Amino acid sequence: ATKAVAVLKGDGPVQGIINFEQKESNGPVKVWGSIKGLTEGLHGFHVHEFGDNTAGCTSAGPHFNPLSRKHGGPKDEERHVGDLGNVTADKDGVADVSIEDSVISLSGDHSIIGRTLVVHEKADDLGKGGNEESTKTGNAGSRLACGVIGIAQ
Ligand SMILES: [Cu+2]
Repeated sequence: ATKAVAVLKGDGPVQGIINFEQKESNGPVKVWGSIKGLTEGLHGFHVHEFGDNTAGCTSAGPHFNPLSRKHGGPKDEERHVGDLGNVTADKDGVADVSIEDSVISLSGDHSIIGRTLVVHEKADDLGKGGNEESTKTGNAGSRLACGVIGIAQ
C-alpha cells in the first residue's frame, strides 16, 4: 500500500531503492527510486513477476503480465504489475526517478512482496521490448538486476 522497498543484487552492482505508494482507491502512486549501475542508460521500467529469487528472477524472464498496462506502459494505465517509472542511468550508473501518474500500480499482479524486479541500466521497454517475443513479454534481463520488490511496511 503505502511504501515499498526494492533490493536488487546482481553480477554487476546494481542497487537502488524504489518506494511506491498505491491503493485500490485509485490515485497516482508517489514513487521514488534511485538506481546505481554499470555505465549505461536505461529506459522504461517493466517488471513482471509473481516472485522468484532475489538474486535473479527466473519467472521474470519470458512471462508477460497483462494486468499491468495491458502491455505494461511506463506511465501505467491500470495496475502496472511491476515498478512503474522511467529511469535513465548515466555512465556512472545513476538513474533519477520519473514518477508517473499511475492508477493502481503495486508491483505484482499475483502479489507484490516477493516479486522480483526486472530492470537494469538498459531499455527495459514495456510494449516494444526488443525482438518479437521480448516485445510481447516486455524486456527482462532476468538476472541483470533483480531482487525482491515489495511493499515493505
Ligand atoms: Cu523488464
